[PDB]
Amino acid sequence: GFGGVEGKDILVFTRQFATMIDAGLPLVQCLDILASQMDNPSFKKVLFAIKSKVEQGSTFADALKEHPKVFDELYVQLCAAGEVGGILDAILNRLAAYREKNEKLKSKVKSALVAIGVTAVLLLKVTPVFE
Amino acid sequence: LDKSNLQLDMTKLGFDAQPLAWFKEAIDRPYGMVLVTGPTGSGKTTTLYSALSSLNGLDTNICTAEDPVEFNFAGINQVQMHDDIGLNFAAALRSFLRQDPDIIMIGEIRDFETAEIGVKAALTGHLVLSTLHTNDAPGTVSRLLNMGIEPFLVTASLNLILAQRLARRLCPACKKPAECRDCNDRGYRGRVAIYEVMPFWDGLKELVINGASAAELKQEAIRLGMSSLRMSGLRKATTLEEVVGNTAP
Amino acid sequence: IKLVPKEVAEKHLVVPVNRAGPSLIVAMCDPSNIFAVDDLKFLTGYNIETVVASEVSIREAIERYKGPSLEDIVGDVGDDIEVTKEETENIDEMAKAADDAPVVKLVNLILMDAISDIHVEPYEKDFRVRFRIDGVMYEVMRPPMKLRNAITSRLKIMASLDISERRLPQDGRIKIKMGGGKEMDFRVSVCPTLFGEKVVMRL
Amino acid sequence: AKGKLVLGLDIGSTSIKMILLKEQRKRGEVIYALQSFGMKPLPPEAIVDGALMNSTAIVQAVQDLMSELKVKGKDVAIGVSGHSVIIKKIQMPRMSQDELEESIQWEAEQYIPFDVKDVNIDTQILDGGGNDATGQMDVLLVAAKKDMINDYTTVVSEAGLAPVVVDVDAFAVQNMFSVNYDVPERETVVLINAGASVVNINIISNGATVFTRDVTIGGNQFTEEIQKQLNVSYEEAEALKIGGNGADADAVVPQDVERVLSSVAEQVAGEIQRSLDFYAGTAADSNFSKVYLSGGTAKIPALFKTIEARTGVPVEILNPFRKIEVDNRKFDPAFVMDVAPMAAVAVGLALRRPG
Amino acid sequence: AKGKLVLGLDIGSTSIKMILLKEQRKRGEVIYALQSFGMKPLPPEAIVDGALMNSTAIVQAVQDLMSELKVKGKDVAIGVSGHSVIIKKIQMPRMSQDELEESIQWEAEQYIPFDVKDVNIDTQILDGGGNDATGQMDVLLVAAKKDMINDYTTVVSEAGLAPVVVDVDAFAVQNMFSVNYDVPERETVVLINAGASVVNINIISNGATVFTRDVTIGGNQFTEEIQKQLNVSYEEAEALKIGGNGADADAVVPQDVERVLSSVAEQVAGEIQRSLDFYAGTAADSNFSKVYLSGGTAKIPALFKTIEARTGVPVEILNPFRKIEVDNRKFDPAFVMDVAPMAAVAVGLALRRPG
Repeated sequence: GFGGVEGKDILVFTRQFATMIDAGLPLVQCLDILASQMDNPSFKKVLFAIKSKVEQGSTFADALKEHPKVFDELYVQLCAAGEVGGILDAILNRLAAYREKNEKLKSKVKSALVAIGVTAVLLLKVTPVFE
Repeated sequence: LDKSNLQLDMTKLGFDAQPLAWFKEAIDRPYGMVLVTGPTGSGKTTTLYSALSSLNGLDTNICTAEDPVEFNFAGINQVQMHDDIGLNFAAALRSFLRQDPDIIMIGEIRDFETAEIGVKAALTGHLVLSTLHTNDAPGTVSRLLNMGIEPFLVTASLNLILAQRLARRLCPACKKPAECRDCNDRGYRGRVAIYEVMPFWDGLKELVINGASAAELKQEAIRLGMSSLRMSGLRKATTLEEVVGNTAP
Repeated sequence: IKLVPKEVAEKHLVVPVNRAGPSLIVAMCDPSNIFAVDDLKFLTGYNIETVVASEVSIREAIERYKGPSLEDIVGDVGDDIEVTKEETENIDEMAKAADDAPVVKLVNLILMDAISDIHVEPYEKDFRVRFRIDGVMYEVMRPPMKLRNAITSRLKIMASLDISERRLPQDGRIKIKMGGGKEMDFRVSVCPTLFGEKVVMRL
Repeated sequence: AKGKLVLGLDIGSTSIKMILLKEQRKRGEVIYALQSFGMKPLPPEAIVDGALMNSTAIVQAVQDLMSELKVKGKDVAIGVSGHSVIIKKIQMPRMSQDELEESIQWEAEQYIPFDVKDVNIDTQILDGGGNDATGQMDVLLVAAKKDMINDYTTVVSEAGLAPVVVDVDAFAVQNMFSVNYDVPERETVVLINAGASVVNINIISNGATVFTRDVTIGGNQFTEEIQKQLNVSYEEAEALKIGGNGADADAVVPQDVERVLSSVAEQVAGEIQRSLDFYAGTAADSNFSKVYLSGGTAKIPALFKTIEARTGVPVEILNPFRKIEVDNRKFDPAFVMDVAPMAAVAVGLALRRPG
Repeated sequence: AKGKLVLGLDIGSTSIKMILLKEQRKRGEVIYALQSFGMKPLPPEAIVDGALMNSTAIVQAVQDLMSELKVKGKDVAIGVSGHSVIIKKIQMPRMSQDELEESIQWEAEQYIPFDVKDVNIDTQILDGGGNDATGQMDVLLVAAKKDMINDYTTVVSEAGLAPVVVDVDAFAVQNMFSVNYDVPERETVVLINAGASVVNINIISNGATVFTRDVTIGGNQFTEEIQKQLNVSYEEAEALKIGGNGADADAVVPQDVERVLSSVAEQVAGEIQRSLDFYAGTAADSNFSKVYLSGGTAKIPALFKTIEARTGVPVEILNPFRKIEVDNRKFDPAFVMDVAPMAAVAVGLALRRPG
């Protein structure tokens, strides 16, 4: 059993990859940079391992497959769809926008079915049940 | 441009005579360093790429630093290096000379902090080659000396300097090697000792030999080496891949 | 990797090992056998690029597809250079007893991956060298992009530095335990080296 | 019913060729004789990897063949691609036909890198009546994917043709020389068919095949080297090969071309030497005898002398059409000779069709 | 039943070779005689580390051997890889067969770095009838993994062959010279088989083996050094070895090659010297006598003179085929002599098969 990473931390890293890849850096050099700029070890550690698969010649989608607990099937398939169609840059931009919307939506239920769904049923009928 | 790189098949285009190209072929084999000078769009880069491409470079480690790709070479032992964000030309040359290049090609010297590394590479005894924007000898030398290489280091370690031109006669578009053997420096001087091997007469569109003798290009470690140069002198298919393929042999 | 039946690979001692530039890289022990080659051409429908390999190395790769290694890797007490090589080695042997319960002395590869001029210019380019007597010669050693990248980090790290897309060129020195040095130039990715990552070593 | 079918060169890759021989009457006598023949270069993309990728289009071509021919006949023998067939020897025990066919399938099973999913056919390298049950069985198996056969029957079905025999080229090319081979019954002969997709070697004692081997190298490789070294299109590099290499005025071009094709000449010579050495195992001590060439790739100028000196065997072009009567008023022997190598198979399964 | 089986060189690594001798009749007399032989380069990847990674393909090769041979026979003796077998001496006490086999297994148990998980066989270095129970037992054990044997029986089962003997090469190579060795009954002889995967030394008094030792070094190492020093493929480096090293025109190439192979020559000489010194323990005071060479790695030009001067022993090539009748009308003695070293084992377990 392994967990994913925080909504914040997926966000930062998907943004910064989308940014570097759309800059025309090589994918492996993009990977190196975000690992080397990371503050949490678990991120720098994974991203070295994702990069290690990319330097063996695997796609980014197949390299992220080593962390299925962090990048779900829907994420990889978006990457792999971008790689198959020659649009890796624009699907990473999409994924970065997705991850940003996901983190913002998380903070913002919780502040004051996942946790958001269970907490949102639970808040929507609490009062009317009291009543 | 239009490219895919011009070859020595360009004695078709009357630019350089076959004899001179053999002399350069020789020259490049024993690692005489050369700079191609010329005003803007006289053919510097093309000619350079032609001279490297025409040689068999399959047995030597060659080694190029450019601000962007322009150089195509049909050769295996070759490291191609391109300036990236925040790197000076000197970073790549400085770290490259570091390995073991038999031949170093600098796209064009424009920060002379790299120029300096280049002529340093010439004095260790590499075969260095590059391009420079200028139209004659005060043009270059001035241009080379103004970020701090001396003419003893450049002229003393630079072997040959070709000068390229565009000649127009109404609608012909002609690119010719207008002309230069750098002998060395002089103690107490004017410095740059230059022996002009070939000039180009535009009036007849001809390349003349102007006081060059066989005793000049002797510079050989010996008899057998010098003999090899002579044979290539007179003894030594348009595509680059095939041409390289046939200089290789 | 993909072949026809595993049985056919083992019988003919051949193994596909990649697909590049519309061609199937096929490692083959008997490249003079036109029957086997034409069988592979017909069964795959793919144009082949033949690479000769030692028979037992091909067989080994067929059966593996580097496992015993995939586990001995997760042993931090091995890579650690702070530990004397004399002892480190011992751990690798005893740890290898896990599979079959002996000590293997001298696993060539298991050691080869844990413990005058070399020119490594790009991806899928045969290495060149300068021999003490023969000078510039081509070599039977090539690495595709993944292997290149891995070498490249290996050499970089042993020399004490961290090459990356942020710092793509690297001019360090390896200290062989025998006090012997070597100058290493090195480049990751293709950002400065379009022909891919690359390294040179002046011993 | 007993029909005189027809013959196309369906796996020509460079060219779809077709031949009609039949019982020709002259002066109250009748013998097999050439009636027509036809040739059209194969449009690209119709065949990929030995399979018919564009059946309907190849149909259009074949029908062009038939109308060009001016032929009534709509039955055909044809051939599979050398790249589409596994040919190899097999040792078994002599028994009832059913037990041999099943046993044959069983032994082929491992030697076929596909499921069956395979069409299989054998013939015995020696006469079965000459040995008893349980002893001295030797069949050679021809094996093929359904998708290939089905592609071909597709093309044929649509040209309005009906197939009766789907033969293989390395042996169909021999039917023209089978009488002349049967003249020396103990001589070992090699037969090379250098095509555009493949080069076959079959080597025989008499007209008894001893073995066959198929080499990926062919004329396409020569054309492709010419194309590489002069960034030419395939067709123009092909013409440069043909007329470039053989004209009386070609004195300046065998340097430019030969230097282009020299690596292919070397690799072909090495692959043929290798095949010959891999055969040569019971007659330790002996040498070769004589050999013939077929296929248009053979027609490379001087290639016959090169193969002769390099393989240690006299390699000669041969005229297939000597096996059939040829009316000089409808065909002149000179050209007929000129396209004999391309057409060897094209009249091959053609004598198969009035068999 | 009493069959005359066949003989392949299954662990040739460089080459699968096969031999058929049998009772040949001439003028009402019958003796063992060569009937056929066959050789095909081992398809690579077929053998790795002395195991058949791949029964099925090797099968295809073996069947090529049999049809090339033109042989009826489907029974075979073969051999395991020198890298796949542990051969070593063992001292015990003479008793009942069962007690010896179990005792033998028990003593081998420590000397085998695998579980058993091992196929074991012994033979006695001296005649058991010459000693009483409890005294003077000496067997030598041959030991092997099941996975190897099972790989080999796989290959054999599929070629349609039936094995009766799985022998070992260091002793199978001797059966050709056993009579000639039995001529001097007190002479100490060495026999080197320099193969492509391994070099064996067995040293004897008469045709009584005294010991065997297997060295990882072989002809593969020479080829690999050539390949290293001229970044060549394995096959071309092999050809450069063969014809490069022995042609009359090779005057310029023994510098380029010999400088490449010199480290291997040194290391081979040192490993052979080492093995000989590790034997030489009871005859403190003595010298050697005479020795023979087998295996294609022996055929390195001048290697025999080098080993002769370097080891202090007359090392000579030998013709195995002298042990069998050879019809001059079917084989010429010159070549037969030429491939004698490669084929020594190939006719070795071959005299084992009409035993």
